[PDB]
Amino acid sequence: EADCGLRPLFEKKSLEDKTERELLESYI
Amino acid sequence: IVEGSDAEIGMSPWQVMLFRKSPQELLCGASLISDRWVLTAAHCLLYPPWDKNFTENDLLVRIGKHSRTRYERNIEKISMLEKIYIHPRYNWRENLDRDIALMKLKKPVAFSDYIHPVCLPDRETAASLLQAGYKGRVTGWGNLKETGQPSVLQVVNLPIVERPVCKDSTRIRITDNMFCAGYKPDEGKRGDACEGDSGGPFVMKSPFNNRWYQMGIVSWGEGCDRDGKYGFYTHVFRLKKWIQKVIDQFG
Amino acid sequence: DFEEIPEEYL
Ligand SMILES: CC[C@@H](N)C(=O)N1CCC[C@H]1C(=O)NCc1cccc(Cl)c1
Ligand code: NA
Ligand code: NA
Repeated sequence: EADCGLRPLFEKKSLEDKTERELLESYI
Repeated sequence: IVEGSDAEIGMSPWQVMLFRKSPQELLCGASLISDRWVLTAAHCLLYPPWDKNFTENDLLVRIGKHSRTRYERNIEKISMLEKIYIHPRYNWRENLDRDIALMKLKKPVAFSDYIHPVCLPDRETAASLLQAGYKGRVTGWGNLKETGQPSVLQVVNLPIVERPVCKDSTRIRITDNMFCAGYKPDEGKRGDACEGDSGGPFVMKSPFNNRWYQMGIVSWGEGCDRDGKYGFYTHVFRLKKWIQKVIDQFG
Repeated sequence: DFEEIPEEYL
């Protein structure tokens, strides 16, 4: 839908899961 | 998943479990793309070489899960299938080209901390993120190794692999509707999807709007976590036309 | 090996 891709327990609360930064750092 | 890790609670709220009624069992992974639609791989439902041709009544959809075998009371939600939709040009005969299907649910699922849909890519997100070396995340409750069953949802991050490398790794005829992912023997780290992970989501988190997109569907591999071999994924943006066709015409 | 789902949902 339009709230898509935003997880309640992480993005909605501005928390990160433990390895999403591995993803970010690869987006080089 | 092979050489993956235990998922954090709420980490993959789109993750769906294709569940077999009788005998009760895990059929495949799948994903939640809206409150009534679930996306999965075609071969999870139809694969004549293995005498697989499931119908709605055969299956249940279990959303919001963490634990593989446990019935997570007050947390998970199990949905009944209304209709199954398989890509009309799904190639089970040669290479599993277009390995994708839609599953319309009987009643809307209610979102929660544990249940939430993932986005589907637009052309500009696909173009920006489908790049060799960019990593995605695949999840599922499948085997822990080629030759076992995890207690909870497993997670692994894997780099998208260069098309020539994909092609040179296999004898199978590969298409634009596919991409492969996994580390090279070189890169040391490892990990892959495995049996039972089928139809599950390959997602990326856009650095542009911080939203998670499902770029791929777990489709096939030759072994699991085999050195010099890669996981192959249905290219979801390449079949997005088909997806909104199906959704634009059946409610 | 799977915990029994409620008889409903079928
Ligand atoms: C056609 C190659 C065959 N080994 C295969 O992978 N099949 C035959 C039809 C089902 C599919 C499968 O096992 N998919 C699961 C899978 C295993 C390992 C990696 C990945 Cl990405 C997916
Ligand atoms: Na080849
Ligand atoms: Na490999």
